Amino acid sequence: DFLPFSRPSMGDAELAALREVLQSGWITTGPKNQALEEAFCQLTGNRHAIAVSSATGGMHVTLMAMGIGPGDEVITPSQTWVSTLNMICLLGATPVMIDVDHDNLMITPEAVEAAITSRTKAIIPVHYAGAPADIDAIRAVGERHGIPVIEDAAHAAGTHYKGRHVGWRGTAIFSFHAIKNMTCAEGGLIVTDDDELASRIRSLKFHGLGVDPQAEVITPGFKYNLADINAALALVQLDKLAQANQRRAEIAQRYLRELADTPFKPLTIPAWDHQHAWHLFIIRVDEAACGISRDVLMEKLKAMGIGTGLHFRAAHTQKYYRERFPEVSLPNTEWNSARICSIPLFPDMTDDDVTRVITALHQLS
Amino acid sequence: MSDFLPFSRPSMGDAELAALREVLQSGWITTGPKNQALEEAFCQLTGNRHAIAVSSATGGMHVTLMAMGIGPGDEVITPSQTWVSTLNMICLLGATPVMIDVDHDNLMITPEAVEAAITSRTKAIIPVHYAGAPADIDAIRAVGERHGIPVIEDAAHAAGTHYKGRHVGWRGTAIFSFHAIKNMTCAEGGLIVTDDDELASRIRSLKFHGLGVDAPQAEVITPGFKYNLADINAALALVQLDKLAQANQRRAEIAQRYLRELADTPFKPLTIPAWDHQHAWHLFIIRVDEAACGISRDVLMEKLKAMGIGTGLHFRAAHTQKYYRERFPEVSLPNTEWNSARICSIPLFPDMTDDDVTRVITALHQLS
Ligand SMILES: *Cc1c(COP(=O)(O)O)cnc(C)c1O
Ligand SMILES: *Cc1c(COP(=O)(O)O)cnc(C)c1O
Ligand SMILES: [Mg+2]
Ligand SMILES: [Mg+2]
Ligand code: NA
Ligand code: NA
Repeated sequence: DFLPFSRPSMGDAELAALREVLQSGWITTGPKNQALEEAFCQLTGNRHAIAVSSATGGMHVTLMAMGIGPGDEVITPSQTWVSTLNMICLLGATPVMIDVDHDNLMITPEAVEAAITSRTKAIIPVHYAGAPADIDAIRAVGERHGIPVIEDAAHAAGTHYKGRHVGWRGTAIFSFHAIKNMTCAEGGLIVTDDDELASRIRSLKFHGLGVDPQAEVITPGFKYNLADINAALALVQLDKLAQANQRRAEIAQRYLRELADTPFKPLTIPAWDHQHAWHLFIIRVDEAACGISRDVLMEKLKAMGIGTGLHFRAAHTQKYYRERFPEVSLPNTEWNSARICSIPLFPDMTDDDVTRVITALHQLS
Repeated sequence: MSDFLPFSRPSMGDAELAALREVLQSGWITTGPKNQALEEAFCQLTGNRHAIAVSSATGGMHVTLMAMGIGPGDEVITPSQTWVSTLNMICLLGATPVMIDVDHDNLMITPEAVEAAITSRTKAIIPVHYAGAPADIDAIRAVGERHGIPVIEDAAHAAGTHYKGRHVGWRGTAIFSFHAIKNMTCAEGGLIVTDDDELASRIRSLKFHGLGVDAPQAEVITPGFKYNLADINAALALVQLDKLAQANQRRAEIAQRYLRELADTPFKPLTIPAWDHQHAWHLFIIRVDEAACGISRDVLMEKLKAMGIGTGLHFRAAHTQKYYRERFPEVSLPNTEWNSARICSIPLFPDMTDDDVTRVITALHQLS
């Protein structure tokens, strides 16, 4: 009877796809990877798609292929998952953590521009919770200074910005982790319009192998390829994505309406034209307004059989980054990081599941 | 295409599909109870203390060397006669691979070659258990102990390999692979066993973002990577581990027939080690010397393919590949170079029929 904050929608279609792969005998990277990549080119309109074993690995090889390393700075929010900051550091580069908008939790072009230095080699905006960042404005800052923008689109499968899917141009990295809007348990995919970057990425995610003749190691690379077992699941889930996101939107709209007369504060919907994917439904819990703290709300909801998530504890408040970058002070991030939680949002939720959550929040206010 | 006999094919059937159904129905599809069961199963299989499932043996090597503190200024002794993943991971941690030769007939490093290559900078030794036979790991370990240098075993080929009556990795540290051509597979995956408590603790953190508990809630203690194994894959690996004994018994039957029926051909299998062992028979490798066989290795592979018979090359020595050839042009490894130019792997997988085996043997006799 526990209602988790997320659960995948796996059924007979996924099992039938798995049966096909197993029957074929070709279970690692093969035709299903190619079909998934072609499908994401059709979805986004971008040129190149590279399937990978996780969005974290995708970020690792994308930054590596761009040549980012010691002496380089990478602008990123602290208000994101730690994978991006970790990959910057593990390439020897320096994350430059910037604040986010206090109500949609995404970086602004002004904050990006203020943080640019002669060392900046990449800017990594996050499309947060299913809404897009103001990517044209961020891209314009990058273009003015000759700095590439790499989009963290983990939350943005099915997100549109000014009438196009996220990643229609430039470079973006999607996630297929279990709680994402389409999942193959673990997986990811990079889209890019940059031919050379795409060529480097494909080699660096598969041992650095390339043709100088037979394939051989051109420069050392990692192992981040996606098996066809997983790619086949992702194809089924992509086929379901439009309907899944429609259901998520219906649930989120009901949360927006029925929590309007509670002190719990959702994120604000951006003013630029978009279609929200509704990956997460985040609320801010301020004890002064709500009569209950964020941590206690999570605990009491759990005691009522209702799961919640924390997306995310800001990276700069975590031990490694807190001690390496003690000077970082990001007020909007710090205020929200202490007050946000994610309430249940997934397309297998019934109307009664949603009513249960809303009733509990009303009771706990 | 339907009549092509590849050099390997997985054995995936209703049992694997039923395991996948269970995980999907549960809704818990990434790392969870199937990972824990797989790890416990490998602790029971090997007798070792700690088992850490990972997304690939390459990733496992990456985080194991990282957890050991391997980095700039450190040397790591390894064969060139192995898969390039190990050399790459050494280099991508900033460390220096020190490539040594292998025995000319079993393609595994010797304690003497390891000892000769040790310097004050050596921080690890990585023997490879090749094709399903174990390296002489007690002798290699003794060299490491004498100099205080850890030995990390590449056991990708050695699921089901025994050495002096124990499974590979019963002590020390070893890394298994569950890639599609390995004797048990979940398409992509691997697993580290270790008897070192601190190393295991570091590895578990470093394969999942560096998360740990401060001296409280989990937080990044130091940056780590993402190399966890999904439960969908762990569930497949559990079925395949349950099948492993019978799969390896069939592989041994096939390999024994190759050993017998190629004995009167000029093709030269690897030699069986003199130390007590049980061979897993991951690969059946033959040496193709044009003087003895009347045909070259490359041409044999091409002609076998024209006959609908697949082969593999395990492996083109790392030091002969562009990056390593140009970075380490001074490396000269005679046994490795001789074999690398002459080896290929003929079909060996447990779903092969007796008639499939006869087809391979007949073609090799015809092409001699
Ligand atoms: C979890 C997540 C990632 C990493 O994705 P994986 O596929 O799990 O590696 C990156 N960015 C954001 C915003 C995420 O939520
Ligand atoms: C393939 C292989 C590896 C790497 O295993 P993955 O699971 O593919 O990362 C390591 N060592 C040897 C000897 C191999 O054949
Ligand atoms: Mg409200
Ligand atoms: Mg012979
Ligand atoms: Na939507
Ligand atoms: Na055997």
